[PDB]
Amino acid sequence: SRLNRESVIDAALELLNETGIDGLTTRKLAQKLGIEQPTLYWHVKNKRALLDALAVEILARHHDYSLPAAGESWQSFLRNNAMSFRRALLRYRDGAKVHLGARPDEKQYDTVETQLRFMTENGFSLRDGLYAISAVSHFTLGAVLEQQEHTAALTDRPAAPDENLPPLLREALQIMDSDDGEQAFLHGLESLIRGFEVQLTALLQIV
Amino acid sequence: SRLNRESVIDAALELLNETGIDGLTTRKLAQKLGIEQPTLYWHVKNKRALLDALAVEILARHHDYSLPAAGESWQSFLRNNAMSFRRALLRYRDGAKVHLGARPDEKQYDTVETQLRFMTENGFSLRDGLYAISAVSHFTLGAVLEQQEHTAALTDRPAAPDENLPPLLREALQIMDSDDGEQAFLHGLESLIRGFEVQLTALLQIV
Ligand SMILES: C[C@H]1c2cccc(O)c2C(=O)C2=C(O)[C@]3(O)C(=O)C(C(N)=O)=C(O)[C@@H](N(C)C)[C@@H]3[C@@H](O)[C@@H]21
Ligand SMILES: C[C@H]1c2cccc(O)c2C(=O)C2=C(O)[C@]3(O)C(=O)C(C(N)=O)=C(O)[C@@H](N(C)C)[C@@H]3[C@@H](O)[C@@H]21
Ligand SMILES: [Cl-]
Ligand SMILES: [Cl-]
Ligand SMILES: [Cl-]
Ligand SMILES: [Cl-]
Ligand SMILES: [Mg+2]
Ligand SMILES: [Mg+2]
Repeated sequence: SRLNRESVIDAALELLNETGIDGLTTRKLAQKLGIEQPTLYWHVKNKRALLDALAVEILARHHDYSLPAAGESWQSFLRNNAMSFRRALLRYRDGAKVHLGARPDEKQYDTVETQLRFMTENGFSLRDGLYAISAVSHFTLGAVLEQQEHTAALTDRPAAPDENLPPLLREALQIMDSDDGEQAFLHGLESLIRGFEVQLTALLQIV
Repeated sequence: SRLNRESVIDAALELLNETGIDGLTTRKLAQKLGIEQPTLYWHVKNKRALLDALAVEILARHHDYSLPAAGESWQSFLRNNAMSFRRALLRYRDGAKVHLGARPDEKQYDTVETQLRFMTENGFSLRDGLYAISAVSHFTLGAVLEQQEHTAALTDRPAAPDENLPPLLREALQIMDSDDGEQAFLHGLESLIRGFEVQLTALLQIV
């Protein structure tokens, strides 16, 4: 079939949903596209190049809140940003593992530079704005990785028997399993953002 | 060599450091131990059982702050807990990916039940105490996963050229690369803990 960059990415993303990241291979990608392995190699040199490409394109296609609204508060920005990033990550199987494989690509430079600029324009030092940005990013990635890898694990083997589960754990597992960890995520996100505002407002005060 | 549970885990942990999680296989484990594949199978049925086992034993051996001190504040507990968990995760290559592969094992039930009990005894509902616990866990796992997967990626291929890197990103990457993300982690951790205290103290007040 067609092997322009866009069509190769569509095919790889389709495969990632069928196989997960551990089982995606350039060999299965060639089979999906109806081509021989040496033909694919011209286009895609190895799995790492593919995964670097997917990490960028997933956000390009599906992460719609990279940039703040005109007049948006930094608190509202981090909230809308984190929600949009979580969604984009959860859209593909093993999405958070796909993202973690790289730091900002050249194609993202403009976007992430503006993010950093925006924090600094709202009273943060670059260092403190970068710590806020990183905290949000990592909190969100860990939350999504736990969701996703819980699915992976379950398809091999069932959860343990609650013959043995003590009461609060039973109840807690039932709690993290009533939605797809959204409540836990949104509650933790507000905690994080307030934590940051307390720090920013304190200036040089012992706090 | 010896194939009691303990010696099998020592050998697998040694292999994980040599190969990383993606490349650890029951075949290379058999070679390390000097045994045939069918002999290993008696002891270790597949990679998933092995990885579930490693996730538990890494914390059993190297995570020394699972439980609060007598009279410790919940704020001090979450801080010491998170620091000890980060260290235990960073001790082995791809440690955070090893952990994420499962939820609490039966062998951990007693520990994690006590953690949940402790929050509830310090003014949190089980739901809010579980959200604090989860937020900390996920923040810490994301921070460690990013560190570790940055190493994995670099061994394939170099970071991009700063011919193109805009100024704040250059400076930010230089910032997340001056220690092993410890400063960013400790700063975000204090933000998270304060965020939680603001929430707990507010009770029913609009906040
Ligand atoms: C500033 C970026 C950065 C700086 C230094 C080291 C890094 O590894 C990064 C990133 O990887 C970032 C992301 O991945 C973003 O998710 C990122 O790339 C992204 C985006 N493309 O819109 C975001 O929305 C960001 N968001 C907070 C989750 C976040 C970035 O802000 C950073
Ligand atoms: C309460 C546990 C839990 C509840 C519901 C769903 C879960 O997936 C979990 C865990 O996985 C926990 C951990 O992994 C701990 O890291 C966990 O197992 C652990 C430990 N063994 O000492 C910790 O120190 C915990 N810490 C906050 C990082 C954390 C646990 O509190 C939870
Ligand atoms: Cl075609
Ligand atoms: Cl073509
Ligand atoms: Cl021996
Ligand atoms: Cl033996
Ligand atoms: Mg990133
Ligand atoms: Mg866990």
